[PDB]
Amino acid sequence: NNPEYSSFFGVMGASSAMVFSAMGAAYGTAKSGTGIAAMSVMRPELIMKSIIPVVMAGIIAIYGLVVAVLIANSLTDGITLYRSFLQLGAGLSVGLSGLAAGFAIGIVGDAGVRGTAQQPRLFVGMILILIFAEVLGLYGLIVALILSTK
Amino acid sequence: NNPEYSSFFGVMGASSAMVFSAMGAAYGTAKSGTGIAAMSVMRPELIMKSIIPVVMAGIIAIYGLVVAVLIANSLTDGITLYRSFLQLGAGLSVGLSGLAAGFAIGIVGDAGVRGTAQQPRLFVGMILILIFAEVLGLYGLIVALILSTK
Amino acid sequence: NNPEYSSFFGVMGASSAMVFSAMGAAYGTAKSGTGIAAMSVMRPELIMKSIIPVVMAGIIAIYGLVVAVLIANSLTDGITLYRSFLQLGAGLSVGLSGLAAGFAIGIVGDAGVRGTAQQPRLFVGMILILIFAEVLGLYGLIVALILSTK
Amino acid sequence: NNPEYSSFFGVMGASSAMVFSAMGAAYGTAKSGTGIAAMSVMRPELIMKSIIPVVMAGIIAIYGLVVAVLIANSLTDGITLYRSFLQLGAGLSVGLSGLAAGFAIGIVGDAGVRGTAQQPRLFVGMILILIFAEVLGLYGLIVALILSTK
Amino acid sequence: NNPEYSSFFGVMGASSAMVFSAMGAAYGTAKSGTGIAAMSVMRPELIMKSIIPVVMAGIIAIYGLVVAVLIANSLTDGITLYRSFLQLGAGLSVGLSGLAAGFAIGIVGDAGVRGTAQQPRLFVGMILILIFAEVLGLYGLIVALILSTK
Amino acid sequence: NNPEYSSFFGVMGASSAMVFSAMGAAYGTAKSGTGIAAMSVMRPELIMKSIIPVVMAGIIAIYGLVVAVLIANSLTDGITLYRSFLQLGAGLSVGLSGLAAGFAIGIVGDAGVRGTAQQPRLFVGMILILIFAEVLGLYGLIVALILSTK
Amino acid sequence: NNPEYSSFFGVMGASSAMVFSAMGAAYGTAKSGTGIAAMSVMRPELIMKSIIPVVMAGIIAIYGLVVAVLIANSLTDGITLYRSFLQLGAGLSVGLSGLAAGFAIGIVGDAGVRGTAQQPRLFVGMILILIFAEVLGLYGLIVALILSTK
Amino acid sequence: NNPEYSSFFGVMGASSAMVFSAMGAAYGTAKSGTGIAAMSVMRPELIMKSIIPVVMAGIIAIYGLVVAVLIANSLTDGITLYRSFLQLGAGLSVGLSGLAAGFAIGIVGDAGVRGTAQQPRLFVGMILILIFAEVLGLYGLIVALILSTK
Amino acid sequence: NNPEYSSFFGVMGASSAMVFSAMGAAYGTAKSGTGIAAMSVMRPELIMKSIIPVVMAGIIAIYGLVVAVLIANSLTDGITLYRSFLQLGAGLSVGLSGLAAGFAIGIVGDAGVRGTAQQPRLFVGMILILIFAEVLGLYGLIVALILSTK
Amino acid sequence: TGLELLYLGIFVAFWACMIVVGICYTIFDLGFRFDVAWFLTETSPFMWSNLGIGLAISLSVVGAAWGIYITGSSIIGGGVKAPRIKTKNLVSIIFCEAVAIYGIIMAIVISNMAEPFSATDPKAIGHRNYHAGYSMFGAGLTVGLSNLFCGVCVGIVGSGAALADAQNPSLFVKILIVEIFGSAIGLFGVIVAILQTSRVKMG
Amino acid sequence: IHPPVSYNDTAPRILFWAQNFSVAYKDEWKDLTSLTFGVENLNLTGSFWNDSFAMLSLTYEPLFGATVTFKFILASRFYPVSARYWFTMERLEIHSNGSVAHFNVSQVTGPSIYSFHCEYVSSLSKKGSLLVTNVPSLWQMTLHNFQIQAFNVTGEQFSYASDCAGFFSPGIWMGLLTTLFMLFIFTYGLHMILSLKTMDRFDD
Amino acid sequence: SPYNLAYKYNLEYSVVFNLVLWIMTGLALAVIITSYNIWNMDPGYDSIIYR
Repeated sequence: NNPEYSSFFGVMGASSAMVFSAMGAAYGTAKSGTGIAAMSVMRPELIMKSIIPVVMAGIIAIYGLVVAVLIANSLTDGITLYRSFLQLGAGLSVGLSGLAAGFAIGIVGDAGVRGTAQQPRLFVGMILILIFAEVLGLYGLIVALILSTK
Repeated sequence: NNPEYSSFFGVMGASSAMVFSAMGAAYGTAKSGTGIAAMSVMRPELIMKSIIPVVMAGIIAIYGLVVAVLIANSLTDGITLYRSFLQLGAGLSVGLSGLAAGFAIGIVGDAGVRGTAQQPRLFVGMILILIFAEVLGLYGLIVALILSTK
Repeated sequence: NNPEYSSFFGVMGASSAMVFSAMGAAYGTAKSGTGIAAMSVMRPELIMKSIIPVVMAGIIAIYGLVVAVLIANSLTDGITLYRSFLQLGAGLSVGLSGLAAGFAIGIVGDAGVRGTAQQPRLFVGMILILIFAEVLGLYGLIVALILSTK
Repeated sequence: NNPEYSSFFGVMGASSAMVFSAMGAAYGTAKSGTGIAAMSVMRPELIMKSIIPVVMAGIIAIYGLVVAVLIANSLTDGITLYRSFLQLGAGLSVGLSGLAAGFAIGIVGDAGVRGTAQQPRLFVGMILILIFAEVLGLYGLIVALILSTK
Repeated sequence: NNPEYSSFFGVMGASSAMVFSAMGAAYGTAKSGTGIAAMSVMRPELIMKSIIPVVMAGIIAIYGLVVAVLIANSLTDGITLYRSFLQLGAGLSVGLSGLAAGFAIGIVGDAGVRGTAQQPRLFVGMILILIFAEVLGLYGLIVALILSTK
Repeated sequence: NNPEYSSFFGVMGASSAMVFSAMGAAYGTAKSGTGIAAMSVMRPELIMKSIIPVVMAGIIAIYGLVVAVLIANSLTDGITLYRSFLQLGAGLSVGLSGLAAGFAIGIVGDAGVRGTAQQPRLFVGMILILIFAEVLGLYGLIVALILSTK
Repeated sequence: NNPEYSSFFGVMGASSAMVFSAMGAAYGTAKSGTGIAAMSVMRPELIMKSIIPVVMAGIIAIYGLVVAVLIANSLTDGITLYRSFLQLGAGLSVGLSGLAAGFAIGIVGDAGVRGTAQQPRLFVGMILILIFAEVLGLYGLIVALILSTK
Repeated sequence: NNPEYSSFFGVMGASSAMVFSAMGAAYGTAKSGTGIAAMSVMRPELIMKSIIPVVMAGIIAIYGLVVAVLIANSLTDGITLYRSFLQLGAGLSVGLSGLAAGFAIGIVGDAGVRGTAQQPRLFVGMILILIFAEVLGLYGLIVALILSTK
Repeated sequence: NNPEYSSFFGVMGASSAMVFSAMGAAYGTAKSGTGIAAMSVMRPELIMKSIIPVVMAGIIAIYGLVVAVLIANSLTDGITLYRSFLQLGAGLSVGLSGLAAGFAIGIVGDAGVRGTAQQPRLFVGMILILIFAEVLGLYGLIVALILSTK
Repeated sequence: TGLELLYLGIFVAFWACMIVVGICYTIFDLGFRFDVAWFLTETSPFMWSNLGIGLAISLSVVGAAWGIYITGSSIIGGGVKAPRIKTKNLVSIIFCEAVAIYGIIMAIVISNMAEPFSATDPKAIGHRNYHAGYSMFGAGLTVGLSNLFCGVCVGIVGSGAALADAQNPSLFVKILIVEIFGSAIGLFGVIVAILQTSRVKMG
Repeated sequence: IHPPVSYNDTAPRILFWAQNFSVAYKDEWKDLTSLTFGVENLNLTGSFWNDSFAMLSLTYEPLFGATVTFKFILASRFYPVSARYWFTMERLEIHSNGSVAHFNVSQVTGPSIYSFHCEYVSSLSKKGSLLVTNVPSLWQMTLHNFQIQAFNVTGEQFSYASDCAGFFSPGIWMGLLTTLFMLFIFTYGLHMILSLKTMDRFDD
Repeated sequence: SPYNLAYKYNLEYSVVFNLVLWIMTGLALAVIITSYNIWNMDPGYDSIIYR
């Protein structure tokens, strides 16, 4: 029968899904908030429109949560070591792709908001650039949804 | 039956919840407190409102506490090893999410407070930015409540 | 008979395909997005043409996804240890080659968009040099599709 | 019944409760003590108001001491491994939470003191920020008292 | 007869043949694209001469592909541990020699392109230097083909 | 009987009670004694008063000496493995608390005398801040005396 | 008779003969190449004389290839560990002496070119200096030819 | 009967002699060469004397070569560990002594050749300083000959 | 009778005594030689006095030589671990002693030469301070001779 | 920066590996391996003792060497505009040499306690020969690292005095009080190393 | 693959196995493998088992002009430090037509929940030399791929095996803790040497 | 196999493990250090670098 330790890699999957996704959403919210704050002195109106980098960093945290809860609700003491390895893979995949999307949304957010203060046309541009970052979190999620449900 | 090391991981769980949430809430309180100090010099009226990005750093340590207490009140010598890894997962999952939310609240506080000193309209924007940081501690908590009770 | 650990390398393949491709696409999008945002101040009309480095960084994330999804649909409980290493190799080979392509797109997108905004003659030259970056991800795919099937 | 090495974890609990909280209180006193010394030249009257963050850094090592003495008085020549792990986790929990509170008291108790000499109104807010820093030691203590007595 | 935990080295060969050559071509492309972009501002006519270092980087990835495919086609279930190490040595010997060549071209491509725009006589010198840089990729392929077929 | 290697941990207890206290008192004496020397040229009368941070650092070396003597007088080849661990716990608990206190005494002795040179009213504040640092050596001594006698 | 795993060191000989020599020749070509590019602007006549440093770096890659071929043509399944160690030793002796020679060629090649640009009489001195850099590859080669035939 | 694997240390002896002597001779030649070239712009007639530092750095590579050959001429299949270790010691003894001597000849040769063009009366002194740098490689040799012949 | 590894430690003794004394004498000669070179430009007559810190560095590699030769004569195949580790203790003792003394002779030499050039009274002051450094080489010798003869 | 990234990379990689090993041997129930009892019995008492002697002399001499270059570099530099410095400030050197000498004293004292014992089975070696091996290692680290830290400390405060004594000749005789407190650390290293060493025997 | 030599007492209590078992007298060798593993005739008479002690005794009819018996002697002790019952095979005995020889096996031990496995239990210096003899002897033995379990057996199968083949031998530990100590020294040597610098300028 | 026979680790496995680990660590560091010193090399084109 299955090894007594088998659930460890499954839990590290549930954990990594949330840890690295909160790190992604944290850097994505820290850089975004920094850019919003430093921009507000010169263009106070743009703070409301310029929240969207933060809101997409939040989506990377939720892409962690969806997998961390899906894995957590899947665990059992009798878990096969193969099933735990799927969950570990799902965890590192969404977790570190969320981290990667967080790095992208962070830098794009900061530069995008500072540029938008100087040129209002940049707004539509940086929204598209953020979408091309947030989709990394989604691709992390797709792979992690697949792996958790095979 | 269950191993000698069985409760070790569940204990490192309660520890890691409290420790890494305290690291998160400490970094939050440190950066936010620096930003409040630097702001005070020319906007003393803003201090009693600018403490929000410190109150929220305090809330992340509370999310560490609520998990670490819940784990610590659910350990025993006999523990099933499976329950012990779940509790480790809860411990890392809140703990390092609190470290991430604390990173975001620290940076957003330190930038948002100085930006508000330069521009009083930023304040509602800052609360909106901070809710998308503080919620990372909450996602760490949600997962950690789930794993610790699975 | 196969050992119980056998599926671990294979799933770390699926993870590595998506993780390192997201880290590649992230650096690619972050440096490109900085370039676009900084140059929009001088030549707002060039932001739309300047998206291409972002889009091609996005395509590295697709090469990660393709291999991670192919590994994740090829992986199983009974997987022979040979095929599990082949999947690890496919995962690293697209993953770290997509990381290398991401570095190339990031540096070239930034330097290329900045050069283009100073001098609009560069754009066609930048597209050629971007294909010579983007194709590293496609070589990483070519080798990973072979490895995962032979 | 119990391993003769069993006390090692409980011993490193008692040590770590102290060491990390003394590192926290030392950093807290180094930073805030530099703050007071460099401040005092311009404002010789503020020393006995601004000692408060040094007093709170001193209390961090009391949190470590309370747990360390509680663990030390709970050692015995063949302790059950469960209680020895609890004593390790208790010791790290307050020790590193006290270290975290020490970082927050060190940064705040430095920055708030140079702020206070520029603007005495900051003092009322500074104490509240220092309470949100010091209470991490207390959340450390609460989790360590629960664990070390479970 | 042959052990498992053995096709691993040949797989790390095929992977490293693609990975470290993709890194080599990425540095070669990133530095050459930086030099070409910054150069094109002052000499817009020069790009289709000065693109040669980028192409001399693209070939390094292909030297990786040649070996990577040659190895991945030569992998088999139960491959003799000898053949497996020869495929690892091949894979590294192209992979890291292509990395060496990738630096050698990236550096002399950035400097050679900049110098050529300041003085057009350098172009013959630059392409001659690039032969002596690109041949390091070739020498990795030579030994790698010998090790692959020995 | 005890195991043959039993006395190693207790020997490291002596050899860390003293070593890390010597590190603490050395840094406290070197940082403070630089402070005194550079300060004294501006205020040649203040050497006699300004020795106190050095005396406080010298006390950390006395605390390390006391635990180390107590360990070294309690060691025997016959030492039960339990008491050997208690002696390592005691040795690190004082040794690294002495290091913490010596770091604080070094920083606040230097900043204390540099401030005091300009503003003699700091001298009373400095000794209070020093007592709030040197007592960390005492807290580490209290626990170390307890651990080494349980 | 002779062990499995015995060829591994012989393979790492063939690899290291190449890789480290290619790193030596890459440094030598990169560093001297940037020198030639920067010189050529002021002194267009010197380009075709100034290639000699690059040519001598090319010879370090040759010494690496010569040994790598002489190792790789001397591997077999049954290799006595003695012959395999001799091949590792050979591959490190030329590989790293070629590296040393290459590091010297790069530094003396650049300094020698920049000096020759300002003062053409240096060129004979630059060759004599450079002979003593390239001959380190030859001495590495001699020791590798000797070892690989013991 | 001599253990298997014995020849490895002796081989690493012969290699270390040559490799670390080349590393020393290379650094010695790189710094001396830089000094000759940066000097010879202003006093070109000094070249013929100024090469002597490079010749002494080349002699270290001969000390490496002599020992590496004398070691390799004393390898055999089934060498006794005593002689194989004596050969490792002989290898490092000349090898890293030559490395050290290479730094000394390099730093001396650089500072001294540049000093000599400012002040011709330095040269009769710099030679003596270089004899005290070169003799380290000779002492490395004297020990290595002794060890390799017991 | 003896463990087959036994003669290793004494060989690493002989290596360390020569290598770490050459590393010491090299830095000592490099710092002192740089000092004499930079000094000579203004005070060329002072060189033959200023060689003292150089010859006192060269002497450190004679103390390393004396021990390494003593160890090399003291080695035999039949050496017990006791006689072998004594010879390692000798080797580290003179080795790191000469490596330390050689750093003080270097740095004191490099000051003491410029200090004598700009202030001729310091010449004996340097020599005294160098005798107090060069005796550190003799201490590492005296114990190393004691350990090799024990 | 460069070398510090290498030391960081070695350090973090090593402790990351030790986390993964310490997890994996625990979770896989392989804690019968990692037997620190084998490690602390198979690693010969002779090795611990001779590293102890070698670090006792050497780390003390490293402490005296940083002592001598830290104070010596400033004595010379300040002496340019004040030649008298080379009299008085030689006492900061004499204290650094005394830190080396605490090294040679204890390294000889430990040396004259270590003897061969003609055995290799841990039961035939017996607790005595191990307690000597460990105690002579710990004594060696205790004198060695205490003298390292003492010698850097007297160097720093010796440089202190020497730069003060450039500008005002009355300061040196008073700043010496911190060199007495610095020197106590070397002698406390000695006292503990003596007490550790005092109970050993081998044979 | 040959079946193990079990000892049976209501249930299997000892399991013994080798890929080859061979012996010599006066340095002349014989196979025992085909006389031993999976053989019904194998004379275990006078073998014994107890909850803390076990003795596998194998007797042979044709060897060396004699009836010959090999005893494998094993014990299980409560190792107080580690609390698990560890076992060791402490000695081997050879009994001849009228004489006895002894071998001490040095390293054969593990927790009693696990079997012990090594590539060789042998007296020959080439084969790990685990069979120490404290005095000269006419006999030699070799077990290739030796595997034993004399406690907590669970049917015909061995439990998991604690191999002799650990990552670090004693000689390696001393080699590393020498080298990776003096590499701290060498790295400091190079830290200072690589921090050597030379002036960019000189006086008038 | 039917009886749970062990993974047959050889003697000298400690030796092969440490030879291979320390050689591959040494050669991985020698490559990473060399590759770092070439990657983060100052290309020194000071006559043109400003342009």
